[PDB]
Amino acid sequence: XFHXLNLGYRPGC
Amino acid sequence: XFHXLNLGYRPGC
Amino acid sequence: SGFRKMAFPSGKVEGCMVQVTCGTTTLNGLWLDDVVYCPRHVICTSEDMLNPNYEDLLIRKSNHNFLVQAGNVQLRVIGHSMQNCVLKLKVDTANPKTPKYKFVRIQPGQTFSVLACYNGSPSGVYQCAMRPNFTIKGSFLNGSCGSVGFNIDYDCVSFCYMHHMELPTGVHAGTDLEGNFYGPFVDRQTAQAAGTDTTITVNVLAWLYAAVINGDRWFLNRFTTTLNDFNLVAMKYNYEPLTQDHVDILGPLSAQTGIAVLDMCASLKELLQNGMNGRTILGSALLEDEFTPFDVVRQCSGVTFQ
Amino acid sequence: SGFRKMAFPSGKVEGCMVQVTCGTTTLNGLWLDDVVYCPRHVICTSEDMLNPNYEDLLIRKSNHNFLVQAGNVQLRVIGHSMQNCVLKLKVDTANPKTPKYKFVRIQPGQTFSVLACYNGSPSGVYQCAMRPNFTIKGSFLNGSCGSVGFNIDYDCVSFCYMHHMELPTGVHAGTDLEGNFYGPFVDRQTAQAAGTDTTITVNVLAWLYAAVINGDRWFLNRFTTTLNDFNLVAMKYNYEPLTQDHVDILGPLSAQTGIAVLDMCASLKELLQNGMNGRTILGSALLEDEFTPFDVVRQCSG
Repeated sequence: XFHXLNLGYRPGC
Repeated sequence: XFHXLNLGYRPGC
Repeated sequence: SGFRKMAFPSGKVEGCMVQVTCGTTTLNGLWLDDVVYCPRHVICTSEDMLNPNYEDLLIRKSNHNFLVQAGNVQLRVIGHSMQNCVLKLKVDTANPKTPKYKFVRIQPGQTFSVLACYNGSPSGVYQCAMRPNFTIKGSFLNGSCGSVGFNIDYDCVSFCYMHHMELPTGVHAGTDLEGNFYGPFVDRQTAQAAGTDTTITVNVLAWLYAAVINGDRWFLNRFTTTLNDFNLVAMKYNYEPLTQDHVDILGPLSAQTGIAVLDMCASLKELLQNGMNGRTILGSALLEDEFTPFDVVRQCSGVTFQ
Repeated sequence: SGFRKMAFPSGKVEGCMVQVTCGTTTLNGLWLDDVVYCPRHVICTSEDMLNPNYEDLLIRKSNHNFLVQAGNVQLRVIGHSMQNCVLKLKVDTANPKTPKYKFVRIQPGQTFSVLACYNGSPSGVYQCAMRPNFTIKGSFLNGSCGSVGFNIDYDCVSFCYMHHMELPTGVHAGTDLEGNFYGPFVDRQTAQAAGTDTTITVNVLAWLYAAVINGDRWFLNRFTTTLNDFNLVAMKYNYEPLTQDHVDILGPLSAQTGIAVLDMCASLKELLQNGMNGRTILGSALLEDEFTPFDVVRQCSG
């Protein structure tokens, strides 16, 4: 997901 | 040899 | 001698990196003249990302909602607009370190340097390629959004990539500096995945020329294949078809080494069919495809920048 | 995610690069404050290189024999001295782009960025390691002398390498910024060769931790080893001994991954004995030894 802290990026999707 | 163009550097020595 | 994955000197780009904050979201921006460029999702909360109407969301923002920091100095935002998936923030001060620059949308197979940044601060530099499936095999942590990819010719920086996202396989997707994504990706929180990738044949051939230039010739064989015969074998190993245009592009390296492009194709064919048999090429046990013919010539000839 | 051979941003160093000419010899120099640093063989002709007495050769030079160019501006040399194998040229202008810096002599196994230059102009940046045999696997053409290697911590540039020469095998040798060679090499035209090299064990372990951090576990196993037993196997594959200091250094990566250092050693041991069997680790078909534990922590964390 997005590489901007609280926008929900999760390694592996 | 030396990486300075008149000083006789030859690839492979 | 020696042949290394090599990046462009990053100084010209370092002087352009800033931090952009909107509400609770912070990422990197690129400050050129009196404009700061950054991924438009800076204006979003997690809720917004499910189905963002960016036009609607941006209209709800004022200039003062954007905090832009260069070093330890706050730049005054005096305008804002959106261009595709990038936000442009007009600031009241032109960046005095602005290099000569252009924005260019690259083709798959082209390489570029990435200056990875966090909180507007440059962290590292590495060399990447735009993969045939329009992703890049980068190295990016959360916070890296707005880091850019670039090439340099003499004194001119060609910006070609702004980082936006990571895909489930750990590869990366982003836009050109005018905010158009490479590939089919979108800046919305919805299921997305990298397509099947292929190997960049012309680049492998270029790297084999690099190997010869550096004295590594064990893989050479002079049973000159045809383009058609080669592409038959390429298809089988998930290599991109080689065109006459690629052959032309390999011209200079061919002339420098005196090895016909179709002879190098014969060598690659054999390598694909038999493997490397415990041997290495330029210290690598795998065929490398992230050097372009241009990269090879630049590194082997000592081209410099102003 | 992702894992790349990664260099420090080179801007702080680019602002220090100059061209130094004496007679017919031109190479790169490093301009910090009011001093320019460069390989002392700048003062030599090919005749001189056979058996140079640099003290004797330098005494025959004046300040005005040295032409220093920054961009397209000539800096006035107002003093000169030799320190080991580096020449120091005092110039009448302090470099306004001088970063915070120090000079440090590194140990084998430590990595650094190289800014390759020609005629005082940056060509490219890449990452390398000081090999156990005190060479580096660089990329340098004739003219690259005086290019430097460095690390950056916050805003401080630690310069650790100045480039002097290439050996028959195509690897590279040079000095620290105080002109002391890494390894037994000398700045004289005489037969020299790289010694047999070894693999930097602590770094391979670090890179295996990088692999785990990035989600790959295929090479792990249920076994442990002792340091002694591990080093017995290491010796056999031409790996450097792993010390308790190395084990301590790997502490943070161990804690982060929950894999005991000696457990990762058991995995490496198995990898050495059985090979990778056509599998890859972080896109590599060989065990990589040019990432330090610090490099891994810097790139994988933050």
